[PDB]
Amino acid sequence: SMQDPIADMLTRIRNGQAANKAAVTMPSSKLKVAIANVLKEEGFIEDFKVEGDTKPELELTLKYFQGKAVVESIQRVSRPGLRIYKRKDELPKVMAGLGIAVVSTSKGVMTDRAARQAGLGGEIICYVA
Amino acid sequence: MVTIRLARHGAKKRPFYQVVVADSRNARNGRFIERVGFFNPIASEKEEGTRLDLDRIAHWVGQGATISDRVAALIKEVNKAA
Amino acid sequence: ARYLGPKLKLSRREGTDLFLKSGVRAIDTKCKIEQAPGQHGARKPRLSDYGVQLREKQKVRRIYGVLERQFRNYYKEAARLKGNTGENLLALLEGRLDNVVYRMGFGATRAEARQLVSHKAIMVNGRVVNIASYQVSPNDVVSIREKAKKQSRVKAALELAEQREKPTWLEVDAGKMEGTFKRKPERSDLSADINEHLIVELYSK
Amino acid sequence: ELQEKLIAVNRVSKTVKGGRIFSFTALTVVGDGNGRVGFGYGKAREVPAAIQKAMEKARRNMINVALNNGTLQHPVKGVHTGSRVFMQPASEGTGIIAGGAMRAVLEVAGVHNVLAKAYGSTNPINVVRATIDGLENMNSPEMVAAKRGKSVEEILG
Amino acid sequence: ATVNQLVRKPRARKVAKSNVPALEACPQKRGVCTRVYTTTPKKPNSALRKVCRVRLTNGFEVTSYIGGEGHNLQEHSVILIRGGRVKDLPGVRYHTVRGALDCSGVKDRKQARSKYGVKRPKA
Amino acid sequence: SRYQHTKGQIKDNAIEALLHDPLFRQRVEKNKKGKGSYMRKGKHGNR
Amino acid sequence: KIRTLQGRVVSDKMEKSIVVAIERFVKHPIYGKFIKRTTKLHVHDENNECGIGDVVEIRECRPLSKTKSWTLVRVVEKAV
RNA sequence: CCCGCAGAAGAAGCACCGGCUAACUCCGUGCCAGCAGCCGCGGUAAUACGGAGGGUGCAAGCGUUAAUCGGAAUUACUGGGCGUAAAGCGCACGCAGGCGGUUUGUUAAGUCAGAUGUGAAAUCCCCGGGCUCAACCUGGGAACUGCAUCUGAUACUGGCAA
RNA sequence: UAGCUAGUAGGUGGGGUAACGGCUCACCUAGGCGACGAUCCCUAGCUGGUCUGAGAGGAUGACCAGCCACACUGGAACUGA
Ligand SMILES: [Mg+2]
Ligand SMILES: [Mg+2]
Ligand SMILES: [Mg+2]
Ligand SMILES: [Mg+2]
Ligand SMILES: [Mg+2]
Ligand SMILES: [Mg+2]
Ligand SMILES: [Mg+2]
Ligand SMILES: [Mg+2]
Ligand SMILES: [Mg+2]
Ligand SMILES: [Mg+2]
Ligand SMILES: [Mg+2]
Ligand SMILES: [Mg+2]
Ligand SMILES: [Mg+2]
Ligand SMILES: [Mg+2]
Ligand SMILES: [Mg+2]
Ligand SMILES: [Mg+2]
Ligand SMILES: [Mg+2]
Ligand SMILES: [Mg+2]
Ligand SMILES: [Mg+2]
Ligand SMILES: [Mg+2]
Ligand SMILES: [Mg+2]
Ligand SMILES: [Mg+2]
Ligand SMILES: [Mg+2]
Repeated sequence: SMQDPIADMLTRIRNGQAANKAAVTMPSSKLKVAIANVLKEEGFIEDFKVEGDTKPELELTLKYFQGKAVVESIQRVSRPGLRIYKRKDELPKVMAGLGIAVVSTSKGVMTDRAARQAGLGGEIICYVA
Repeated sequence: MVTIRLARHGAKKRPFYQVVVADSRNARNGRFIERVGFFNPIASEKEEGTRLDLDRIAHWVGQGATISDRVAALIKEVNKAA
Repeated sequence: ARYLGPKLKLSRREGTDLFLKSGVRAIDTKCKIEQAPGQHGARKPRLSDYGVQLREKQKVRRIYGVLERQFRNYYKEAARLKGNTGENLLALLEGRLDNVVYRMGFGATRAEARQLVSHKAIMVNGRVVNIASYQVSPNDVVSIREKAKKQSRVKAALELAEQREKPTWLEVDAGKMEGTFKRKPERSDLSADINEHLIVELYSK
Repeated sequence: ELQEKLIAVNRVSKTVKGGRIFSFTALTVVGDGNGRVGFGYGKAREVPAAIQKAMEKARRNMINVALNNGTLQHPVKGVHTGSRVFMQPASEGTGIIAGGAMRAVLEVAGVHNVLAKAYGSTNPINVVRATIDGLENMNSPEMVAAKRGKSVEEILG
Repeated sequence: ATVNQLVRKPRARKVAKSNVPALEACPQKRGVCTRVYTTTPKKPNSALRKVCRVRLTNGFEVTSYIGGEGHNLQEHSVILIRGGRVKDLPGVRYHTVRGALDCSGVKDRKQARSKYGVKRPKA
Repeated sequence: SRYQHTKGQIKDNAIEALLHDPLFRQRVEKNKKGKGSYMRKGKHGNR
Repeated sequence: KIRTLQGRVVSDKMEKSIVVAIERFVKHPIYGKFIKRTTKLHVHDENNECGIGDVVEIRECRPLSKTKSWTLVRVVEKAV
């Protein structure tokens, strides 16, 4: 069975763009929407949908600025076999600021840049680059 | 017996004493409770040559410390403000 | 120590004038200084990547008259001194008193300035010194002992400085024969050709 | 204006009827000092005749890759077939400290910076093709502003 | 390779052998040097290498190599053993410090004279 | 000075016994041209 | 407020004593993983009320025996 | 520490020069004598042997062994591999152990933030001074990646409940 | 090197130390440690730090400084805070 469905979300995002697809659909949950809302704000994706009553299907619409995909590399970091928890002084600077690193802070799921403004630390979900 | 004596740091023939709160069993540079201030004999017109927390020394002399003679005479040179 | 051998031979390997015998002549105009490095002078070398990086560092040391042991400490000091390391390495070599006395014009050559500084003749801030490696602090004065005033060499070397670039990081008076170090030299303030990035990459390995 | 640099030149053979024929291979890189780099491999049967066949293949296949002020943008992993090349921005670290064959492809690019360590198997033909792949895989602050976020002031600060 | 496998059995750093068993690995040793003979090298080379079997002060009887041009060694006369295998000799992993105890310097040597211990031609 | 040969005892012949020692082995010269005269770099590899 | 620890009793019969074992989560210093880890103590209790396999509360006392310095505070449950 | 001498007067050697790695050719020896760290040189035109000329690298210090680390991502947590190069147990069941879909409530152990105590001084690092200046000496900070207690956040992980 | 331990795990009462305690006895109950590695064998003073390394780590801890241990070998007690 699947262990971390959140890492399945990034797999849909990576393979979806690699196959040059317009949208992808995955089973939904709270965190998958929360990271999508982060990706929606950051511009790495077009709008999502959580349409479905009993079986919520999360439907992300991919985004292609040109013939190459926007989300170049989307790496899972705090996987269940090795969970990382970095603090305020050591939040990574992905692509020296040219990419985000989604963190789950106590105040919420934020990007690293906004959490640094918030002055927090937390679980490093992914390295969207 | 707790006393306030001097260490002897620095090079050969150029010493830098350190007014230190140490038990009077340990050596000249050994274990100490708390380094409180310093001293520089070969100092002439630079910074001070002698700076030491007199507010801390009174805190020790009340508890039972012994001010060493070279220490008391240097405190005498820097009495409160003269 | 110090290199005490033939002086033009060092400038002959670099293929350029290292100002070691900088005076009233051009080069020597008669002994082949263009290309005759040693015996095998017609032998034109290719100089592989390391041999270029070594040769650039060898050029600077032959200019300022320093040795590897003391030179590497300048690199360590420049690498902790903030900013561009290569400029800081040039900031230190220009900071040497031995260079200052030369730039002031009291030296026919740094080798003359090395003897002049060492033989108790120069006073910085009214304090006589002998060390060639005295780092001259900004906004200071350099001067000469009056028994070293009128030695008939501080006159002759000072005239030749009129035929020099007249550096601006320091000024000089010639009345009482003293000058003042003013600011640090900039990278573009001098030298224009002595590469510095090749020196950094040599010690970078 | 181009600053071509010869990197490596070796000798390959074929082994025909009566012996082996030593064709020489060259590997040069032309640059700009501005961001346009292209490697021409080439090979011939004579050494100076092989670099000329390398000079042409370079100039016709130069890749224009932008860069900030003489240094790379972000760290980048130029992997290609024998090498796991890594290049790091190195802000004003004043040294083109890099491995064999990686020094040449960067100091003609107009890089007076970047640290670089060539992991994997060092191989001149591959480590040149590694960084050429590595520079192409680097994005400008304006370029990432174009596809997401939409303000270079926003995404960078 | 799995992290759960490395917390169990840690990443076992292998250790290299010392190239010369000079016992506590000290710069030189002193031995009595019995059996001074000559030997022929391996396959490509062809010479008559001057080899000695040194009975070290530890108790070892390792063989050594009298590198030089002229040697005056006997079945005694202690010498000073230095590390370094040659290449082309079986079991030879040591050299002889020429210019030590009872091992005189190479006569007629004026180009690398600190190696081989020749003094100087006085001027 | 004394050559250590590879046979413990020697009986009936000295010179002939040394003839089957690796001191007096055959020495074949690797030719400069022809069969078995290929080299990677040789003696000085400057291209 | 005084210092105290939780923990589950592993060994029971000790004649006016008990043995607890605290599960603690340590990040491995090299690899990094919040590894479950166990420390066993020897816990005294008058009125041997708590059996085996039950979560208790220990506080550090004056040493009552040879490597036995812990004592009982409360009990959350005895058995299901 | 400062002044005086018809005085340059008392003070320069040490390895290497085939490539890796800055640095070139002639005589003597001819797989013999020897060189070596590795690849390997010497078989009568050796820049690799020995000796001289020059050349280079350093310099009152060089060079060789010896020990550790680095290069070595050839023990890979940061940071490797397993179809054929070394490597998937012959297969399956399965305890301990590791990990585990989704919703809500709760607690706040893990986690994060702030404060306090401690983390000795020295050393290392950053600004400042003092021995003609540098090594060294040294003032003030940072740091000592940590640990524990207390007060909050409590998304994610864990426990409990439905 | 896979089982190890019998004053050993603990209790009650006596004695003892400056002081808690198998530290030491009497009696009683049989437990204790153990794959997160017990016992055993080999080697070794520990820590601040030091030498390297981009960092992480690795190796090592001379001098300076704290602590422990030892004083020809083994053992014991007295004096004395
Ligand atoms: Mg010196
Ligand atoms: Mg063709
Ligand atoms: Mg006890
Ligand atoms: Mg004279
Ligand atoms: Mg040689
Ligand atoms: Mg020769
Ligand atoms: Mg090694
Ligand atoms: Mg591998
Ligand atoms: Mg096979
Ligand atoms: Mg199989
Ligand atoms: Mg289970
Ligand atoms: Mg905290
Ligand atoms: Mg604090
Ligand atoms: Mg100063
Ligand atoms: Mg200090
Ligand atoms: Mg901190
Ligand atoms: Mg919630
Ligand atoms: Mg978990
Ligand atoms: Mg009792
Ligand atoms: Mg000692
Ligand atoms: Mg001590
Ligand atoms: Mg003590
Ligand atoms: Mg005794």
